[PDB]
Amino acid sequence: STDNAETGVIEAGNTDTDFSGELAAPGSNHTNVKFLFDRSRLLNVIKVLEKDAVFPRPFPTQEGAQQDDGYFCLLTPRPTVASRPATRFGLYANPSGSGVLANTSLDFNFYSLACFTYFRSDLEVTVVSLEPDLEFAVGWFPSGSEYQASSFVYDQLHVPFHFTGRTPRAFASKGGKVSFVLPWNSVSSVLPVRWGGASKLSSATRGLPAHADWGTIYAFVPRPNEKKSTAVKHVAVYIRYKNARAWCPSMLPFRSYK
Amino acid sequence: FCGPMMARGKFLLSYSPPNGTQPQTLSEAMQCTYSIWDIGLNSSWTFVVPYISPSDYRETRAITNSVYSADGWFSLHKLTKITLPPDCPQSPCILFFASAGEDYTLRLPVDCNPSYVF
Amino acid sequence: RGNNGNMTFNYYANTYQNSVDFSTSGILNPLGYLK
Amino acid sequence: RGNNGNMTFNYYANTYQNSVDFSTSGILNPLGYLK
Amino acid sequence: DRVTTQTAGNTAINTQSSLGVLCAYVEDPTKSDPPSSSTDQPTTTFTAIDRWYTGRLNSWTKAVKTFSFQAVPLPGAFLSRQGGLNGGAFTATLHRHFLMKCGWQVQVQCNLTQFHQGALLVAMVPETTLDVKPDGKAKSLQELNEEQWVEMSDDYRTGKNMPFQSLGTYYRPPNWTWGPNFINPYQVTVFPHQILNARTSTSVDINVPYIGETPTQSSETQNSWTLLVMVLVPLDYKEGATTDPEITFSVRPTSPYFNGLRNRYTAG
Amino acid sequence: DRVTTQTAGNTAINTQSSLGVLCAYVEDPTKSDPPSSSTDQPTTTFTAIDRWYTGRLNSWTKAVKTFSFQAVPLPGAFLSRQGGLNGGAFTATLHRHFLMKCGWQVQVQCNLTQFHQGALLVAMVPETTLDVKPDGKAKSLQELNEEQWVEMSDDYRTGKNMPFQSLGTYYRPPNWTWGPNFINPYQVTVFPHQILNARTSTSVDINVPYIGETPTQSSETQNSWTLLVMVLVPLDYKEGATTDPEITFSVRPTSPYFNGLRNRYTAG
Amino acid sequence: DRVTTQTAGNTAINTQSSLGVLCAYVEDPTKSDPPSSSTDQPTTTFTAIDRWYTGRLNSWTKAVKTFSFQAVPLPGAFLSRQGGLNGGAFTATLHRHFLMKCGWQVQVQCNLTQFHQGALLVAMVPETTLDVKPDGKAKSLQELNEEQWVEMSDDYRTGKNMPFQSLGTYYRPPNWTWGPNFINPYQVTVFPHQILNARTSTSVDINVPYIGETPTQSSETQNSWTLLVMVLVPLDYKEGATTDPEITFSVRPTSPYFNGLRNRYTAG
Repeated sequence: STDNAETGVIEAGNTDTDFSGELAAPGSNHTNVKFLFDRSRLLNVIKVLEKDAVFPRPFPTQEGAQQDDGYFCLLTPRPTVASRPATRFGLYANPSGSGVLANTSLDFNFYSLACFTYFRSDLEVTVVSLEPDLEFAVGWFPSGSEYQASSFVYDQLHVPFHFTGRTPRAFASKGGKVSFVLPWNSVSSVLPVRWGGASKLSSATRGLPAHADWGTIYAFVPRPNEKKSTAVKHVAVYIRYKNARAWCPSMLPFRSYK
Repeated sequence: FCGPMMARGKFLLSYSPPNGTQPQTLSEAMQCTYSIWDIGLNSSWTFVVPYISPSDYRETRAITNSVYSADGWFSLHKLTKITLPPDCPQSPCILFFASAGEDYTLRLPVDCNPSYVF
Repeated sequence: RGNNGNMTFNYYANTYQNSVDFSTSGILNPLGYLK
Repeated sequence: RGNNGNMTFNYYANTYQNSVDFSTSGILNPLGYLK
Repeated sequence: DRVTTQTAGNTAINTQSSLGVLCAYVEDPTKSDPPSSSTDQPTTTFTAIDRWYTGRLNSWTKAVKTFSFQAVPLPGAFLSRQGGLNGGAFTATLHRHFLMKCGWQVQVQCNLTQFHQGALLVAMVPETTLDVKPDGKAKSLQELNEEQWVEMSDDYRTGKNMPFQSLGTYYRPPNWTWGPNFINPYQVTVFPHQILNARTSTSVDINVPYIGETPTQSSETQNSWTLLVMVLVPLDYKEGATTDPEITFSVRPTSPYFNGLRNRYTAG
Repeated sequence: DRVTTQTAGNTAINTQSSLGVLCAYVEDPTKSDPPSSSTDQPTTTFTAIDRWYTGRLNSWTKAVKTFSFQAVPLPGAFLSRQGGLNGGAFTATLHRHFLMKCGWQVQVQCNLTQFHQGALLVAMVPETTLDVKPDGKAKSLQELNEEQWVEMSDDYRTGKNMPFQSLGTYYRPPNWTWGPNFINPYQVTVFPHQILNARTSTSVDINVPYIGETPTQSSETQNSWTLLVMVLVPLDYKEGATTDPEITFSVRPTSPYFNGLRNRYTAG
Repeated sequence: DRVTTQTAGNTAINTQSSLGVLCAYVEDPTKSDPPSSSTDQPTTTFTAIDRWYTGRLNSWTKAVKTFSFQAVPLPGAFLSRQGGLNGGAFTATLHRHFLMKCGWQVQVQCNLTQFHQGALLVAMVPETTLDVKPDGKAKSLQELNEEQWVEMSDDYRTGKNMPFQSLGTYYRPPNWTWGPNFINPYQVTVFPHQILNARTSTSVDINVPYIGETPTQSSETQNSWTLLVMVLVPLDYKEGATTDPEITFSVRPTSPYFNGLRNRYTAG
């Protein structure tokens, strides 16, 4: 039917608008935002700590630095690099060379349907072992907080301070899993799926949000430093969005024709 | 229509449900669901593709070609050639948009295709 | 609601199971209006 | 009913435990009638 | 009808081919309350800043390709005077406050003729970094003038070229393949917009409310809204017709709230 | 007003320069009753035949002279597929019934420009043999394509060339001087019609009811209505303007009644 | 009583030995609503298709063995003209629609004598592929004529010979031992049916409603109902009695709904 798309508004019609027919009855409400994002998906795979760690230093990190890489998981669907917020998402097509291969993550599913600018929800976290008969624990600190390093000595054994604290620590049974829900805890009101600002007035990276996350989790072995092993253990981190809400329509990623 | 305002012309938009062979001729298109669009003051024309299916739901992805995942074709024919006055650009362009009709519904969330990141 | 089929019971209080905004004290609407 | 002896409780809502048709809005009968 | 005159302060903009004003999200994007994140009495609208500010954009030529664009950051353009956009008292107030919250009313002007053809998509896009170069620096007035229009490319469609922090020599430099600030040119009509089609009008109007990840934002760094002008159908005309039609725009800040008064901003 | 969209079945035709629909003889040429001459229950309208069928006519050029014309027999054109006029289920039903009664809604499309000049008379003419050659045979699709437009001549103005029975050798062949099926070009506006003037519209609409010497008629031979397109003012334009504007038409059978169902018609 | 005359359109079939009409599943298999899976106004019954179409089947002889059969696919038989079953306007409409939903009323005619003996089971069978050869191709009119009657065999009783997709050289060809489209000859009376016993009647009538895995189905490929004629007791008679009694059938589509009008179906 006659219209003018230049207006910026085009009404959705049906078979009977210009032709002869009727409306098809509604088949489902699966496009409902709350229902759609309310399901677990893989966020990242991290190594399990077997001693107190040294949190990765800020960028740019110079050669010779002593730190633990691939252990901390930033809870966010946004791109991350080496446990920190990121803008560009990267991977390694040529894993051959010199230098540490930074861990990167991205909620692929989230962005394939994130046709909006802002998002908010509580976060259900599930940690699954990728190792046989593993006994591990999970640690977590809020957005804006940090990992408490070092350790204390009990009976000449070094026990990392990450065994204690005021934040959630979940000890799984041998071969078991860990699961719990966290509240939106960032100081921001909503999470910017895409962002155009800057978190600092000087030497800031445009588009890089400072606290677009639900905090950080890590996994460790309920054993003292001394009883350390040599074989690196891995654990998978799953997240689920509870009571999700979204604002300001936006685009979905470009699909190549090649 | 994004040609000049002095332009005139008519188009025939048609939708054909599945057939053994895809229609090509104006005579064939004209026998399916169609509407004739006249170029003039108003620049646009919306065309609703009726939902004509054997099943109450249809496949979103044509993994295998069937009457449940492929529902025919939409085609645009120029009915009467575009007429322009002297000193007017030739070959006017027609912008195409697609959207869900008011009774459009989606069912069963599936895994995403992560390739947009490669 | 969301992807939740539990009609019956809620063991933990709303303020613990979920976060709620602090106070400062079907029908799908359009996201654009032509005026 | 079916092969179900649970008279008591249903934890999950009917629309989650089962699928239901969307709307378009003892005595065994014969399958054939002679007219 | 198609003839309208919008007044604001000692300002008035007329058009004789209005398509109406596209209001984003709510019927009156002008209704807004003070930010809940600041306890100081804010500075609100006063007549010297309740008006339209007008600036220029680069001309449209036959050579500009489909999906090529120009972007105007808000309030960024006021701060850099892009297109000669001097915000008078608005900028003076902006420079003296840590925080600023406001909406925008914008009109893009570009007259063609009944003998020209082509179409521009004019949209207000939330949270973009289209005004920044991949190296992280904001495009200078000179750089904007040298390029005229930014060509759509794999980098932009991918977000592969958005600003980022270099990792340092400690890390193997990764292959950047995507970014959340990408632009899918085919979906730019999802945003509040109007299309400036040579055959239907010489202007477009959009009215948007304040948005942000927080109740209010840093004056000097926010960029919640960006005026985007993108070619959908290449410009064309016969010899003799006026060439390179110009493009201008008018912007009016609406329901502004300024918080955190201090001495003029000075770069560190 | 001038912008209309006429729906019928899975069909819809739009125009942005309507002059209104010229209804012949009665306010609603669509009202009609079953034929009193057949006792069998008729087949009436069903959705697959309640629609517009569209076909082509030969293009209009500067060379076509005043009063030259093109004719479309109804339902004849459906039977021969003149202009690519395939009547789908309508023709299939027509071929299987001895009798058929119906009216017609027609629209002729031909867009020009504000810089072209010329006028076509579009009329629905009752009881003509304009689709037949003087030798009695119907013009084939090839013959229509070779001539393009039929020139007005003394023969047509006189009816001198209409089909007839040769008398035989027993009689002296007479001088044929006139025929009742003549065409007085100056009076073609007496019929239901509209004029397609380059300066006023790109289409015309006519709506006529069933007519005939009897309540219903033979499907295969009737020709109570003929769509006539005749030049009143020669086409003209300056070098550079689009040449040879095309002409198309849409036809919709209204309130049809079919009687005498049988196997498909087969020529004897 | 036993004498009945069933009228439909310009059609009427009489019998003087009716056993009554066997209605499947519901008291009135004729009641039916439009398909919920199509938003376009359907084409429904019109008088030219509300009638009985009659065709032939191969004659019954003393040589036809127990459980040998003949099958008539519906609407397939209309499409291939099996037995001379030309569906007039029904087929013409069928060929022009993507979808079609309908029920069927059928009568099988076969008169014998009070001196003949033998019995035929006449049933309407849902969802079969009895009209297809094991290689996947539909039996041609010539193939049906060469075999006359299909003999019951291990293949049919097993479904071992139904159409299938060959796996390809990548796979070891398996031993096909069974198929869901098998036929257990002893249980064919489970379907809507009547028995044509030489001693009791010269005809049988069955009336079935629409069925299918979906609200409506593809015109060109559906085969929800198949008319099955199978020998239960071999034909026999003494020398002098009429030999090879003929078999004919009449079919009437009921409450049809056609959706998705388009140009005539053309094989790809």
